[PDB]
Amino acid sequence: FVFYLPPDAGEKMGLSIFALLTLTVFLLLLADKVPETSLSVPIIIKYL
Amino acid sequence: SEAEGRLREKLFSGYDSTVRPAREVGDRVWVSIGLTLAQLISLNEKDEEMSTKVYLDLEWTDYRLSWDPEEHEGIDSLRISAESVWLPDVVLLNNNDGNFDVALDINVVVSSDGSMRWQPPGIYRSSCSIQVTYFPFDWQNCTMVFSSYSYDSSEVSLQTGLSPEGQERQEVYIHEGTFIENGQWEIIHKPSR
Amino acid sequence: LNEEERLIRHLFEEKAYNKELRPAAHKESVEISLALTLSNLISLKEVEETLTTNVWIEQGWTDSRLQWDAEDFGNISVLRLPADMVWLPEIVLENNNDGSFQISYSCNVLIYPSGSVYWLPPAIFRSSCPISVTYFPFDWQNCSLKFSSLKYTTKEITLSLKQAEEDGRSYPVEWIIIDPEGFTENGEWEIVHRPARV
Amino acid sequence: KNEELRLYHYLFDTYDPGRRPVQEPEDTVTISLKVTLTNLISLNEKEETLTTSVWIGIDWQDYRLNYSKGDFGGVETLRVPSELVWLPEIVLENNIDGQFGVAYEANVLVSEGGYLSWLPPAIYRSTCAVEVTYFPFDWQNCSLVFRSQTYNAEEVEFVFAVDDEGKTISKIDIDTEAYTENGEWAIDFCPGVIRRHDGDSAGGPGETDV
Amino acid sequence: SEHETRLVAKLFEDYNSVVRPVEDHRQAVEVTVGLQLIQLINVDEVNQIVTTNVRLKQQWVDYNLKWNPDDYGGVKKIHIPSEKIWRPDLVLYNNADGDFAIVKFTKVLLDYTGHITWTPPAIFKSYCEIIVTHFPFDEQNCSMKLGTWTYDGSVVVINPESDQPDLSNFMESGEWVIKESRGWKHWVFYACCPSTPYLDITYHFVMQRLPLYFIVNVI
Amino acid sequence: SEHETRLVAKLFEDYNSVVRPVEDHRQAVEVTVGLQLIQLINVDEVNQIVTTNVRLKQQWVDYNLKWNPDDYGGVKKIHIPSEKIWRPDLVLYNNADGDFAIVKFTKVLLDYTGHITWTPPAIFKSYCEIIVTHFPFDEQNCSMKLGTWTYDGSVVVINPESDQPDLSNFMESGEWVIKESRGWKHWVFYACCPSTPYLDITYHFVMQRLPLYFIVNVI
Amino acid sequence: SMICYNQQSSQPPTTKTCSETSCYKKTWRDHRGTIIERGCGCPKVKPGIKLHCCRTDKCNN
Ligand SMILES: *[C@@H]1O[C@H](CO)[C@@H](O[C@@H]2O[C@H](CO)[C@@H](O[C@@H]3O[C@H](CO[C@H]4O[C@H](CO[C@H]5O[C@H](CO)[C@@H](O)[C@H](O)[C@@H]5O[C@H]5O[C@H](CO)[C@@H](O)[C@H](O)[C@@H]5O)[C@@H](O)[C@H](O[C@H]5O[C@H](CO)[C@@H](O)[C@H](O)[C@@H]5O[C@H]5O[C@H](CO)[C@@H](O)[C@H](O)[C@@H]5O)[C@@H]4O)[C@@H](O)[C@H](O[C@H]4O[C@H](CO)[C@@H](O)[C@H](O)[C@@H]4O[C@H]4O[C@H](CO)[C@@H](O)[C@H](O)[C@@H]4O[C@H]4O[C@H](CO)[C@@H](O)[C@H](O)[C@@H]4O)[C@@H]3O)[C@H](O)[C@H]2NC(C)=O)[C@H](O)[C@H]1NC(C)=O
Ligand SMILES: *[C@@H]1O[C@H](CO)[C@@H](O[C@@H]2O[C@H](CO)[C@@H](O[C@@H]3O[C@H](CO[C@H]4O[C@H](CO)[C@@H](O)[C@H](O)[C@@H]4O)[C@@H](O)[C@H](O)[C@@H]3O)[C@H](O)[C@H]2NC(C)=O)[C@H](O)[C@H]1NC(C)=O
Ligand SMILES: *[C@@H]1O[C@H](CO)[C@@H](O)[C@H](O)[C@H]1NC(C)=O
Ligand SMILES: *[C@@H]1O[C@H](CO)[C@@H](O)[C@H](O)[C@H]1NC(C)=O
Repeated sequence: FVFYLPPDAGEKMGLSIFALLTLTVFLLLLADKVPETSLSVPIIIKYL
Repeated sequence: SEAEGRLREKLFSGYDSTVRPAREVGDRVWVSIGLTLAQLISLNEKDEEMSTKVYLDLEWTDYRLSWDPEEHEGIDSLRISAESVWLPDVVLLNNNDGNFDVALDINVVVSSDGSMRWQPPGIYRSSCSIQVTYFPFDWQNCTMVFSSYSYDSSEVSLQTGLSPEGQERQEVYIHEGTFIENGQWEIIHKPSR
Repeated sequence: LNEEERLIRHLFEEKAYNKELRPAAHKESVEISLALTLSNLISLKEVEETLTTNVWIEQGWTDSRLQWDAEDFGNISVLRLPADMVWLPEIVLENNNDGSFQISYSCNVLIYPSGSVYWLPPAIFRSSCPISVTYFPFDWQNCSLKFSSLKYTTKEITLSLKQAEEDGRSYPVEWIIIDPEGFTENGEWEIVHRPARV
Repeated sequence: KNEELRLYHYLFDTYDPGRRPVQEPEDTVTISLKVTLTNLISLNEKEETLTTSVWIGIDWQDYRLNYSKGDFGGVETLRVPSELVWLPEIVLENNIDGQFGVAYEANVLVSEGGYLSWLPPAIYRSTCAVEVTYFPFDWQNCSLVFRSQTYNAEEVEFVFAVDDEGKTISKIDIDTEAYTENGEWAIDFCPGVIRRHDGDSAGGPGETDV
Repeated sequence: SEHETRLVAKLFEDYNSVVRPVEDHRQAVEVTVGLQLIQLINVDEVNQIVTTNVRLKQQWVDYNLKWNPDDYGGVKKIHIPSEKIWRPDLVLYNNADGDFAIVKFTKVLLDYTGHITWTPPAIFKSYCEIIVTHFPFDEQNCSMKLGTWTYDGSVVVINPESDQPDLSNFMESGEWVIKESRGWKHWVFYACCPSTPYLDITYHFVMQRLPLYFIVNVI
Repeated sequence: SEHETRLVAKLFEDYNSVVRPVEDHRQAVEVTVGLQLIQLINVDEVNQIVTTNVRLKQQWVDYNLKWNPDDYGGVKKIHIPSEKIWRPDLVLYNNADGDFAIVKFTKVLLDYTGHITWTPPAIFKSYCEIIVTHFPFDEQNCSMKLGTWTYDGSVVVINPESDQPDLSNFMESGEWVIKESRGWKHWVFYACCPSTPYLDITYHFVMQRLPLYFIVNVI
Repeated sequence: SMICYNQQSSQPPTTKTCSETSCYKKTWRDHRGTIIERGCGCPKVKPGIKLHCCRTDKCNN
C-alpha cells in the first residue's frame, strides 16, 4: 500500500523503511528459535 | 519371610553377578527389549537432541536362578536388587550427553524357572539429526538405539520385546490414559525394529 | 551409650536383621502411610514446563523385627538409625522430568518399641507440569506430585494417606501440609488448593 | 612384576595412609609446591568466576616408604594409586563452585629414598573480584589460594619447587611451547607467595597458605 | 607415627557410629554450632533464594574417643575421617534448592579429652522473603535456620558458639553491604509432647543493596 | 557358566591391580591406542573448546590373566569388569573443562592368552586454538593429545592402532566437515634424563565450517 | 647445502643435511624439565622460548 500513497504526502519512506525495521525486529524474534545447522535453509527464513 | 531368606541364600551360594548365564560354552542369552514412553520431554534443535522419559522392558533367562516352589513354601517369584544378578549391558548407543545408563536402580523380578524381567526407568537425551528445510512445518525422525555395549552376537542375542499383549510387537508402547502429549510435537509413527 | 548400643546389638546382630527382606509374610503387603509437607514452592518454569518444589515426605510403616520391650533396655523409648540399615519401601516421585526419582537427603529413621518406623526425608523435586497458556497472564495451573514405589507392587506394599488424630478421633490427612507460621509464599504463584489422593 | 610386587608387599603391608610421615608429632612435613597453568578458560564477569585448568606438582618425603634399588632388582620408582599413601589435603580455598579438590586423582610416584611426587590435574572455578571502573579496557588481579584443608602450619609446611639451576620457582609455571592464549585475556604477571598467619588462638598453632 | 597408628586401631575396635557418644543414654549430646560466612555469592530475587559460602563449625565431645597421651608416645590430637564417627545431622531447614545437610565430609580434629572439632564447608541456598517495595534502594533480612533433623533437644543439645556469625574471612560483596548479623537459639514445644524441646539456631543477616548499577542503567 | 565362574574365581585370588602386568619389571607394557570419533558435538570459538564424542580403544597383554581353555570347559573369551585390573592412565593432556581421564569404566574383553581389549566411551572437551579471521569461511585444526599420565616410555609403551582416527561410525555434522585427520606418535626427551622417553599420541582433525547459516542470516 | 645437528636434549649427537642457510637450537622448559630441539632454518617461536640461530656448520651444540 505504499504505492497508493500520494507523492505529495511525503510519507513513502517513513512507511516502507519502517516496515523494513519491523521486519528486522521479527528477525531478532526468530534469532533464538531456528536451528543453526547449514545443510539447508528453513522455509520460514526463506519467507522472511 | 524366613523361607524367602533361605531361598535367597540357596540361590546366591556360588553365584557370580559378573558372569553371563551360559550353561554350555557357545550358548547365547536371548534378551528381549521393549520400551514404554512415559513422556516426550523435548526436541532441542539448537543442540540436535531429543529428551525422553521411558521405561525399559528387558526379559531374559538365568538358568542359575531357578528353584522348585514346592520346596520353598510356594514361593514362585522374587524381587531382587539389580546389582545382585547378572544384567545385560544394554545401553542407549546414540546418547548425546555421555550418559548410557538407566535413571534408577530397581528390582528384577525372578520367576521360579529362571525368567528375569527388569523394567528400569530412564531419562535419555538421544541424538536426532534435524531436517531444517520445512521448519516449523517439519516432521522429524528421532531414533533410540539400544544395544549391549560389551557382549557380541555369539553371547547375547537381542529381539524386539513383546507388549503385555502376547503378539509379535514392533511398536513403542504408550499408555493412553497416563500419557500427556507434548504441546509442540505429535507422535505419528512409533515403530521398533 | 549402654542401652542404645545394647539395643542395636540385640536388633541387628543377635536377631540377624536382614534389610533385603520385607517385614511381612510372603502373601501379605506392608502398609506405608504417606504425608507431604511443602517447605517452599521454588518456581514453575513455563518454557521448560517444570515445577520445582522443596518437599518433606513423611513415611510410616510397622517393622515387627525392629521391636523391643523398653523395660529390658533401661526404659529406652526411641532409637535413631541410618536409613541404610533398615528396609525401606523406596518411595520415589514417578512424575519427575529430570531423572531425579529419589529423595535428596537420606536422613535417619526413628524406630519405636512397637516396631513403628518413621522417616522424614526432605527432597527437592523437578516435576513435569504442563502449562495452559489460554488466559496468560491471568492463568492458573494444576501441577501434581505422584509418589510410588518402583521396587514393589500392590502385593508387596500398600500405599495410603497418613492418619492423624484430633480429640481421640482419627482422620486421613488429605492435604499438603503447609506450616502457616514458617511458609513464605512464592513471588508470582499463590496456592489455591492442596488435595491429596490415593 | 616380580620385583614391583615384592616392593609393594615390602612397603604397604604395614602402612597407614591416615598418619603423617613424621617420626615425632612435633615434626613438620615439608611439601614442595608447583602450579602449572595449562589453560585460562574464562573469566565470567557476571558470575565473577575465573575458570582455569591446572596441574599441581606436589613433592614430599615418606620415611615409611623408603627402600633401595639394590634389594629389589633395580626398581627405581613405583607408581601407586594416591589413596594408598598419605596425602597433604591441598585445596583451593577461594573456590566459588564448592569444589575444593583435584579433578583426577592420579598415581603417586614413590622413588628410592622415600621421595613422593604427585601431579594431579584440576579444573578450578575461583572467585575473582572484577574491578569494573575501566571496563572494557580493564585489567584484573585474580587469586588462587592453596592450603592444607586439615593440617596446620606446624604439621604441614609449604615451600616452592626449584629449577635445574636451583632457583626457587615463585610463580605459576607455563609451558611456553604448549600454551594457547585465551582469546580475551592475556597473562602479564603470575607471582607466587607463601604466607604464614598467626593461629586462631594466641600461642596455638599457626596457619599457612600459598 | 606407630603410636598414632596403634591409638587409631584401639579407638575404633569396638566403636559404633550410630550410638550417640555419651556414657548414659538419658543425657544429651552437647554440641556447639558456629557459622562462618566466607562469601555472599548471590541474592536471586525472583525465586527468593540467597546462595552463600559458609563454614559450619561443630564442636562436641565423644565419650568413647578418649585416651591417656602417656600411653601413646605423647600424642594429644589426631585427624580422623568424619564418616567413621557419630556426627550431628545439622540441616538447613529453610533450604531452597541446595543441599539440606553437609555433603563435604572433611576430617575432624580429635583431642585426647574426646573433643571433636569439625569445620566442613557448605554452599547454603536459603529461602528468604524478598521485599521489592523500595527496589533498588531495598533492605533485605535473610536467615539460615539450622537444626538437628532427626534428633530433638532431649537427645542432642545445640548451642551457638557466639551471638553473631563470624565475618572475619568475609569477602567484600560488590552488590550488598551486610549491615547487621546475629544468631538466635529457639526452643519449640508442641502440645502433644511437653518434655522434648525442638531446638534451632537461626542466623539472620540484614543486607542493604548498593544501588549504583540500577541508578546508572535504568533510572 | 560354572566353568567361567571357576575361572573368574581362580584369576582374581592372588591378583594385584597396582603393579604393571609384566613377567619382569624391566619390560614395558605394550599398549595399542586407537581413537574412534562418533560425533563432533560442538566447537566453542569463544572459550576455544572442541567437544567430541569418542571411544578410546586400548589393547594390551596382562601376563597374569592367562588360562588353559581345556581346564575350563573350552572357555576362551570372557568379559570382566575394568575396575579390578590394571589399566593405562590415559589422560587427555589438552582437556579444557571436561574429564582428564576415562570415567566410564565399561567391560574388558579378555582372551585366554591374556590379551585385553577395553573400549570405553568419553566426552572430550579439548582446548583448540581457534582462528576467526576467515569466519564463517574458516578452517580449524583441532587436536587431542593423549598419554599415560604417570608412566614414562620405558615402563609403558603406547602405539597407535592406525595412522588415521576411525571415522566409520562418525555421525555427519550439520556445521562442520572433516577434510583430513591423522594421528602422530611423539617421543620427548629431557636434558636431565637421556634414557627415559615420554610418549604421546596426538590425533588431529582439520574441519571446515559450512557457511550457509551465516550467509543467509547475516550477510 | 648445510649440515645441522638435529638431536633432542642430551641425546647422542646426530646430523642432517638441509638447504637453508641457518641452524637453530630452540630451548624451553615445561613442568618436567628442559627440552632442546635442534634443526635447520630460523623458525618463529612463541614468546618465552630461547632461540639461537647460527649461520655456520654444526653450530647447534
Ligand atoms: C530479621 O529476621 C530475624 C528472624 O529471621 C529477626 O531475628 C529475631 O530477632 C529478635 C531480636 O530482635 C529475636 O527475639 C529474641 O529471641 C530470644 C530467643 O527466643 C527464643 O528463646 C527464648 C528463651 O527460651 C528459654 O526460656 C523460656 C522462658 O524464658 C522457656 O520457655 C524456653 O523453654 C527456654 O528455656 C530453656 O532455656 C533457658 C535458657 O535460655 C533455660 O533456663 C531453661 O531451663 C530451658 O532450658 C524463648 O522464650 C523464645 O520463645 C518465644 O518466642 C518464640 C518465637 O521466637 C515463640 O514461639 C515462643 O512462644 C515464645 O514467645 C513468647 O516470648 C516472646 C518473647 O521472646 C513474646 O514475643 C511472645 O509473645 C511470647 O510471649 C524463643 O524460643 C528471646 O530470648 C528474646 O526475648 C527477650 O525479649 C523479649 C521481648 O522482645 C522479652 O519478653 C524476653 O523476656 C527477653 O528479654 C530479655 O532479653 C532482652 C534482650 O534479648 C533484654 O532487652 C531484656 O531486658 C531481657 O533481658 C533479661 O533477661 C535475659 C534472659 O534471661 C538476661 O540475659 C538479661 O540479663 C536480662 O535479665 C527475643 O524475643 C528473635 O527470636 C529473632 N528471630 C529469629 C532469629 O528467628 C531479626 O530481628 C530481623 N531483623 C530486622 C527486622 O531488622
Ligand atoms: C593483587 O592482589 C594482591 C592481594 O591478593 C595484592 O597483594 C597485596 O598488596 C597489599 C598492598 O597493596 C599488601 O598489603 C600490605 O601488607 C603489608 C604486610 O602485612 C603485614 O601484616 C599482615 C597482617 O595484617 C601480616 O600477615 C604480614 O606478614 C605483614 O606483617 C603491610 O605492611 C602493608 O601496610 C600492607 O597492608 C598485601 O599484603 C599483599 N598481599 C600479598 C602480597 O599476598 C597485589 O598488590 C595486587 N596487585 C596489583 C593490584 O598490582
Ligand atoms: C522403667 O520404668 C518402670 C516404671 O514402672 C520401672 O518399674 C522400671 O524399673 C524402670 N526401668 C527399667 C529398666 O525398666
Ligand atoms: C633411607 O634408607 C637409607 C639406608 O638406611 C638411609 O641412608 C636414608 O637416609 C633413608 N632415607 C630416609 C628418608 O630416611
